[PDB]
Order: sequence, then structure tokens, then C-alpha cells
Amino acid sequence: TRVFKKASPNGKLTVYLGKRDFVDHIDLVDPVDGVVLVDPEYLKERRVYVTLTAAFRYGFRKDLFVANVQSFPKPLTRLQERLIKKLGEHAYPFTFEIPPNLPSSVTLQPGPEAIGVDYEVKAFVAENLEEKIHKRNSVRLVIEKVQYAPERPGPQPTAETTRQLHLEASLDKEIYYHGEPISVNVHVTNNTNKTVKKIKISVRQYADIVLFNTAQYKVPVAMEEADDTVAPSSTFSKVYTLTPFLANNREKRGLALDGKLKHEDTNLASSTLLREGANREILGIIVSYKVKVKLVDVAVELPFTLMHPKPKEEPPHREVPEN
Amino acid sequence: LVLYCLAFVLGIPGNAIVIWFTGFKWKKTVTTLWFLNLAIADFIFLLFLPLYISYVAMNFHWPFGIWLCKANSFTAQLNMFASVFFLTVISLDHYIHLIHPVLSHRHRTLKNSLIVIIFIWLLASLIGGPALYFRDTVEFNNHTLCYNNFQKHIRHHVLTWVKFIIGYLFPLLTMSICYLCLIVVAFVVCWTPYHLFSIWELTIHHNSYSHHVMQAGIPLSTGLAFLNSCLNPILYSCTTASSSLA
Amino acid sequence: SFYFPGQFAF
Amino acid sequence: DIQMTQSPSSLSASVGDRVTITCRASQSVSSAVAWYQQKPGKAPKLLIYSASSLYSGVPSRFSGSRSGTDFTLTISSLQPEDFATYYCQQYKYVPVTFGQGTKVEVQLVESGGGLVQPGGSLRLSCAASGFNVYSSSIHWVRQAPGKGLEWVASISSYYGYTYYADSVKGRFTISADTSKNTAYLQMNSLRAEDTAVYYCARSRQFWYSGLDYWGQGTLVTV
Amino acid sequence: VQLQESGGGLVQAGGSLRLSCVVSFDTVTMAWYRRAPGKHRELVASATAGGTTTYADSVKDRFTISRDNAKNTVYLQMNSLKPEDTAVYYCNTFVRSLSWGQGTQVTVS
Repeated sequence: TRVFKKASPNGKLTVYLGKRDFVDHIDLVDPVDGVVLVDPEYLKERRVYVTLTAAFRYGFRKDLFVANVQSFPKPLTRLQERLIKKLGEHAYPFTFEIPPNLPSSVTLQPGPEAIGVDYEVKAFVAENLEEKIHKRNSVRLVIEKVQYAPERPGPQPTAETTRQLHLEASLDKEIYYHGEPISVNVHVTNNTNKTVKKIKISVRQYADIVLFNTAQYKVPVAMEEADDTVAPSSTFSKVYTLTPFLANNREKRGLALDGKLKHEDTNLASSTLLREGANREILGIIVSYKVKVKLVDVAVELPFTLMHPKPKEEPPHREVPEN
Repeated sequence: LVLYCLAFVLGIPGNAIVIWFTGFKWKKTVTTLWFLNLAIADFIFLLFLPLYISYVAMNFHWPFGIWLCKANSFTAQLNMFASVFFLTVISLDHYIHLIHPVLSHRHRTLKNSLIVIIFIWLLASLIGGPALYFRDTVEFNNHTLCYNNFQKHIRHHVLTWVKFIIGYLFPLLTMSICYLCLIVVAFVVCWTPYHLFSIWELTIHHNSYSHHVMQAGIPLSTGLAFLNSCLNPILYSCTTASSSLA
Repeated sequence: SFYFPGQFAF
Repeated sequence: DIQMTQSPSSLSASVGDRVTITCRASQSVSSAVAWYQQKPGKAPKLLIYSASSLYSGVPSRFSGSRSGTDFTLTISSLQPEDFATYYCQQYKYVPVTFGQGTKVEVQLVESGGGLVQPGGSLRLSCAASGFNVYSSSIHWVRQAPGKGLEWVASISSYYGYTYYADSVKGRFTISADTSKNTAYLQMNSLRAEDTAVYYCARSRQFWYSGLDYWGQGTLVTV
Repeated sequence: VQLQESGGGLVQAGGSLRLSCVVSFDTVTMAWYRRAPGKHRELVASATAGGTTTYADSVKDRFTISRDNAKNTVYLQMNSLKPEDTAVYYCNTFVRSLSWGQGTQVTVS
């Protein structure tokens, strides 16, 4: 299995994790499992326990989720038994429970010089649960929490607007994976007044930062400037292929990306799916994808999602051909 | 009288501490950009303490006369507005970043801060443009107070009024909206007495012109600017490896 | 005219 | 860099036996090891993309295991359909290296290649269909006559990154157009050691999992 | 962090090897790990900072471990070597914080 471990700077208090990618289902969240190891010394008068933080460092780490469980005085998973058997008797398990309605791990893109929702799992030994402990006698293992594409495809999007002519738009499908081109139908039924000389088709995602008040930020990740012109009292139709990628979006600011583990670069932020029956205050970041066409003005909005499917084996969470 | 001396004595430490956006060591952040903008503004203001001191304290007049007075006041006047204008925009910053921190895809580039500073400087020049067609020539009292103006105009009320809005009506409202406690006292005691004084000569000379009872709030304005110049500088792991399982 | 408005005072 | 040596250079076996080929990398790399089977006169075919996960299509008899850095390939039964020079790769770093080769005893179209004496320039095309450029990574691999596979260049259109081998740096330039879905390779100041069969292989741009598809051959003689 | 060690060799039976552990201790506990051919990595001793030594199932009253801070090394000796103990030994912290360096293949006949 080759679980992931993060040894502390001092020769003690290591933590074992079977994975660093916890999926977020619509209903429940996969619990965090692992083993923290403590030597017989340094512990005879102390007690070991763990703590995870839902940091919101935007510099100012506005913590959101804090949970503490004591590993040194519930059922245990199969991987939990294997670690206990292999490591030895002097190993005390730790587990975590994540409730729903929490934001996923998304990090905004900075320019020429992170900020976003990140989760850190730290283990330290004390009694007062509030004593100031140095980072040397602790571990700092970063975990990621993301969502993946659902099995059931969604309905074909379709918009409508007749304000000033009459135009309609549609997409091939709702489920889009990262890097896949987007096909849009821009069939217009203009009747009179003006002959529109351009068709602006742009893809934008919503960076709904809901830290305190609200946010509806707009970023045109992909766009095009086709110079086709409609005619007065005539019909028109056209297709297009826009692909949202990161090669031309390096200079942009405020762009939302996927979860981060180091200074390595990632793809665009996956769309976040909330609960229809329960939409309370998130205090995080919500990312939703929208495709629009503009007649030059009038425009329409067509929903769509852009996020990865279920990985076959496991994500390394790092660009594979490094250095 | 001593208010200007105290202003200079408290300001020169601030001018020194400005030191190339705080020591030329910290990154060129937009916050540092506005800090450098206000440092330039109040340094340009501080460059002319001797002129204003000689204006009211040292022999009640300047030695150079019409050559100095106008120019000095002119420059001071313009950047005075710039200074309070700077306050507004930094107060405008103090809201945007702090009311609900979202400043990521908005005014988060050094270019947009430099353009903003240039815009404020252009606005200061534009508002001082009307003041360019002003200032005085002579003084027929053997004391060269640089008075008696020139061929110019019933229109002196509107200039004071617009000075009031650009000085107190908009800046104080913006500051009150920004502060909201936790969602400024020095500025309230700085700008209001000057505008209150201005209203004071306006209302009195509307019908019963001022006289031997005197109206000399110029040192009061100097003390308010001293308080402002004292306040503004003052207020402003290891690595992840792996193992083996059965 | 004893205290004629000087103007340009500040 | 990383150098790989395979203990069995020439292996002889029969039908119905368990043949095990090992692989020793001169560094502590992760499980990012891929095994390729290349029949004579044909492009290599991926077998295992994570040193433990079998590819979709290959039989379940193939299997791999790890012990420190002791990557190996185990074959349950050696039917005659599996006689080829197996290779061994590490895709954990930019200089991907293939093994010396163990002798056992969506379509990509490429056009170009010809007799070009040194000092000339030759342009090779890699026409592709069935997949998108932004959702895949294009890799160019050359194979000298009788030698093993050697990595030449790679392009990633999603992040706009280009990688070249240390022996072809500057001389070789790779470009790809998204409109026609084609990859183009430009080489300048060709030396006499460039005589090799050039293959254009694709890979998943997101979460690289080996070179799934290959070409057929663009033999270049210099 | 270099983890330089030596002492592997061929012994008939019952001969101590006197392995070493040269590393580039404070109050941490580190021990010796053995790895049977074709198997995983197990634990042998404890070798804590103070005097408290606990051994494995087949190591109590069988082997011995000692550590010295003067040379910044850890020693270990074998007594009455059975032919089933042919394995390579690794030296690391009981917490397993150091990288697994090259071991010494110890074989007995």
C-alpha cells in the first residue's frame, strides 16, 4: 500500500496516513484514518492526541473546523489494523469525522507573488489542550479535500432571452472534464433594427468568496471573438469549441485553482456541488462554472460543470515529471 | 505659534521613517504603495514649514514677498487637498480590505495602484487649477502680507463651498462609513475647526464684515495641520516519504 | 476696509 | 540522472513457465514505473502504468511488485504472443530513461523522414485523432537500430511546458497546433548519431499514467 | 543522516558481528531493524536513552544492543546465531524518522 508518513523534525511523533485525498460525497464525507506513533519515552507523563484545522489563510488563518480526539486514554478500519500490527504495540490510532456542508480545498492563483481553503493535520503532545507548543515538537501534514464527477449525467443546458431580436443557446452535455472542449450552439433569430457584427462567447467561473458578506467575481478563463455578422430579417446558426486551460491564464489575477500541497501548479478549480435541500452559510469558497454568449447588448447564461472524474487508482497530487 | 514647530519636530521622524517605503526591504505591496504615496504627500507638505512659520509667526510675513507667498501657498494648498484626498483613498482601502476581505480579483496589482496614485495626483492638479488663477500681488500696509488680490471675482462663496465638500463633506462621510467602529478622532479635530472657521468668516462678512474684534484663525488652521501631520505618520517541516504494508 | 477680506490667506 | 540495468539481457524460455524480469533503478523512486512490450518491427505497448496496476486490455497474467527499488514483471504463462524486448521506465522525473531491454526467447499517424546528411534539417509530423491536445501530453521517443528506446522531447499544451533531452537541447524544437490536432518536431544541425526510429507517443495530461498509444515508425537515416 | 554502517559477513554459527551505526541523540529512542529476504521489515530491540531494553519474541536472552554517545554510534552483537536469522539489518529510529539507507547483508551457515 505504501502509506504516506510525515516525520517531525525531532526524532519522535510521526504520523501515518493511508492517503492524502479524501473525496466529498453529496451526503457523507470519508473519515480520516491513520496512526500517530510515540516512543515509550517523552510520553510516560504526557498524553498524545491529534487536531486538524480548516484554515482560511488569506494574508489571518480564520479557522473553520477544529476537532480533537484523544489517542491515549469505536470500530477501526481494515487499514487501521494493518498499521497497528506492522508498527507494533506502541502505536495509538487516531480518527476524524468531517460533517457535510463544508467548502472544498480550493486555492486562488497569485500573480508575480497561499490564499484559499486548506486543511492541515497536526499531532502534538500536551495536557492543557491550549499550551503554546513549538512547531518543532509537532507535525504539519497538508491534506486535500475535493470532489469528483458523478456517474449520472445531467440534462442538456438551454437558455432563452428575447429582450433587445430572439436568440437561444445550448450545449452538448453538462458533465465536462478538465481540458475537454466546449461546444455551444449560437442559433440566433434576429428580426430587425441592427445587424450584429460579432459573437462574443466566453466561459467564466464564479468565485463566491463567502468569508463575510458575499462575492460574485467573474473571470473569463476562455473566450473567442468570431467576427461573423447576422443579417436583418434572417436566420443564423454556428458552432464553437472553447477550451479552458491555464497556458494563457498565467497573467490573470483572482483565478481559482484546485487544491495545493506545495508550490507546484495545478489545474482550474473544480466546480463545487452544494445540497439543494440545505444551502446554509458556507464561510468558504464556492466555485461554479458558467458559459455565456454576447450579441453586440444582450446575453444569456448556461450552467455547466468542469471537474475531474473518479481517479482509477490514486492521485499523486504533484506534476509527475518533476525537476 | 509653537504648533508649527511641534509639527516639524514630530514630522521629521516620520519623514525619516518613510525611508523608501519603509527601509527598502519589504516587498512592493499595494499597502506599501499607498504608504509611499502618503509619504510623498506629507513630505511635500513638510518641505514648507519655514514658509508657513514666517507667514504668521516670524514677523507676520515672508521676506521674499509676492515672489514667495503665492507660490508657497499655492503648492501647499494643492497638496493639502491631495493629502486629505490621500486620506480618503487610503480610507477607501481601509474599508475594502477590512470590511470583508475579498481583495483578490480587484485592485491587487502594483500597476493598478500606481495608476490610482497618478489619478489622485491628476485630480489634485485639476482641483488646484482653479486656485492657479488666484493669489495676491502687493500689500499697502508696509508689511507685505501679500494681499489685495487682482482683477478677479460674488463668486468667492462657491470656491469656499466646493473646498468644504472636497475637504469635509465627502472625506468625513467616507471615513465614517469605513470605520463603523469595528463594523478618526484626530481628523475630526483637524478638518472641522478649519471649515467651521471658514463658515464663521463667511456668515459674518455676509452682512456685518469682520472688524477690530479680529479674525485670525490662521494659527488655528496651523495647529490643526500640526495635529494632522503628527497623527498621520504615527498611525500609518520535514518531507513526506512512504513505507510498506502487507 | 479696516478688516477688508484679505483672501488667499490659506 | 537515473540509470536502469536489467539483470537478464537475453532470456530463453518455453511455453508454460513463470518468467520474471527485474528492474534496478539507481535511485529511490516512487511506484511511478511503467513496463513496455515492443515486438520487432512495431511500436511498444504499455502493460503496467503504476508498477502494480494492470492496463485495460492486457491479460491478468501480467503482474508487478515492489521491494524497495526492485521493480519486476512476472508472467504466469509465456504464450508465443509475448516474445518481445521488454523495457522499464521511470516517469517520476523529466529525464525519463528506458531500460537496456530484456530479450525473451484513437490512432496516431506520423509522416516524414528521409536520408539527410549532417548539417541539414528535417521536419516530422505527428497527426493525431480521437483525443484533444489540451487533455493529453505528446511525447517523442527515438530508438536506435538494435539499441533501446531513448526519450527526445515532450510537450504539455495545458500548462504550455516543453521538455527536451540533454543531448538534443537547442537543436530540437517541438510544436503542436490545437486546430488540426497535430504535433510537429523541428531538428537543427543533425549529427551522424541521430539515425533512429522516431515514435510519437501520447499520454494523459492530467495524472500522467504512462504512454498509452504510440506510432508505427518514421525511420530516419543520416 | 548519512547512515553509514558495516559489519556484514559470513559466519558459521554463534559468531558475533558487532554491527555499527554511524550517523551525522538527545532523548529519543532508536533501535535496529531486520529484513528477511523476500519479507518486510521487523523490529529487534529498543535501545532507549536510559536503561530500558526490550527485545522481540526471538531476541530476548538471545541478542544484545548497546549505544554510546562518545562516537555517536549504536552497537549490536549476536549470540548463538540460528540458521534462520539470515537477514539484512537496518538501523533507524524507533519512530522511523530517518531515511532507509543501505544495509549490511548478514548471513549464517
